[PDB]
Amino acid sequence: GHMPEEVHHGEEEVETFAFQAEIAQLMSLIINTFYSNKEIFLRELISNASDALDKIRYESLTDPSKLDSGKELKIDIIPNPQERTLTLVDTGIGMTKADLINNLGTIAKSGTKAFMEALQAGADISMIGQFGVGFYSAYLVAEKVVVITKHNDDEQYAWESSAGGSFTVRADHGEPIGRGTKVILHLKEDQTEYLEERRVKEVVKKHSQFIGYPITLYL
Ligand SMILES: CC(C)c1cc(C(=O)N2Cc3ccccc3C2)c(O)c(CO)c1O
Repeated sequence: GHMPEEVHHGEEEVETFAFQAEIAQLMSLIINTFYSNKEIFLRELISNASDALDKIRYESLTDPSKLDSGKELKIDIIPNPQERTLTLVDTGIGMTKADLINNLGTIAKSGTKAFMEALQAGADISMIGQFGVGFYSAYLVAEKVVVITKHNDDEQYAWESSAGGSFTVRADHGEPIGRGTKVILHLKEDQTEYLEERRVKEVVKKHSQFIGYPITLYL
């Protein structure tokens, strides 16, 4: 019948960080400018998943136990019309917390910087992947992006950013993906075409027709 009052927790559960300025500049650039072919975002995500799937499979031959979390190497695409989300799940190698904060918030600095310099000298947005930072093209279509990831050597973590100059990371006790990465795009009001059946088939067939892993569409 008492009333305790927990004045201190084990660890801070929600950490907030600022992107390196160059990453923020590119993100502000992406989320605001016009691009005629915004469908390429899905190509960049599928491209990242192929790489994550490749990396766990390379390690799969030297150590067969690294598929403890799942033996199927696949990509799943789930539009959710009533939540305005599109999610891509892969069972690739995933990311540790250290990698997640570092890769998305910090060491992307060089690629984003070189890419912006490239843009002013006449490159276009579709070259973003040749600068290793294709992930940020998600903001062509999303007002908010969430990344859930699970690496064999770490726990599951959730990353989030609405492109306001900062991102958050927290331990995700939500649904366990056993290994890999889940990207959740909260789409802008005008990009709801990517919640429809035909259009998503159209984009995968147009851009990722030669991926060496199965892509499954869930409606
Ligand atoms: C958020 C964005 C950067 C991203 C990361 C991963 C991901 O964990 N990896 C892991 C890994 C290991 C070696 C090369 C490439 C990669 C990608 C991923 O699988 C996807 C799939 O969409 C993503 O979008």
